[PDB]
Amino acid sequence: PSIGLVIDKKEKVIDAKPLNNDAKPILDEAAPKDMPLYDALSKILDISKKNGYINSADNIVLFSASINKGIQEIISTLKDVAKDAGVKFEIIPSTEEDRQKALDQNLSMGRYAIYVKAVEEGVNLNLEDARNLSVSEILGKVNIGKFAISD
Amino acid sequence: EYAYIDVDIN
Repeated sequence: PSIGLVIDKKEKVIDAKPLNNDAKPILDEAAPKDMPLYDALSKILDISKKNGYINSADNIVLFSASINKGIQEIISTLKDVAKDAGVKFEIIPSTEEDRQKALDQNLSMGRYAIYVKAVEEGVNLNLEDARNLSVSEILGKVNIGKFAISD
Repeated sequence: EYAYIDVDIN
């Protein structure tokens, strides 16, 4: 499941959309609208664990974010959400330019960034795999030491 | 408005 949230400057969720059909039931039970970003994502992860999407094997969540040191506050919230839930995380900063390219092909900002990155490093990742492979699977395929890493 | 956040699970 892929979910897109819109937040205001105080990190209140003002809009929420399922980026695929199997995100709809999780959004309905989570009801993230008007909630704090931390609360919204924490319940989304809680529901995901209940429904079976998050488990000991696939224990990685992929976040991506774009503005319009503010993003650092957002990034800290995303780290807290994952650590407090006991799941590993990858956070991929994005841009409005890339978000629109992702929307145009019905991909999340995170999967789009990862799909583009794999192509540039010569990894065999077709469009269907980029959209449907599990988070832990696509990260194992793309993160092979062929591009720069930093913290 | 201020920021967009996507989350991918499974």
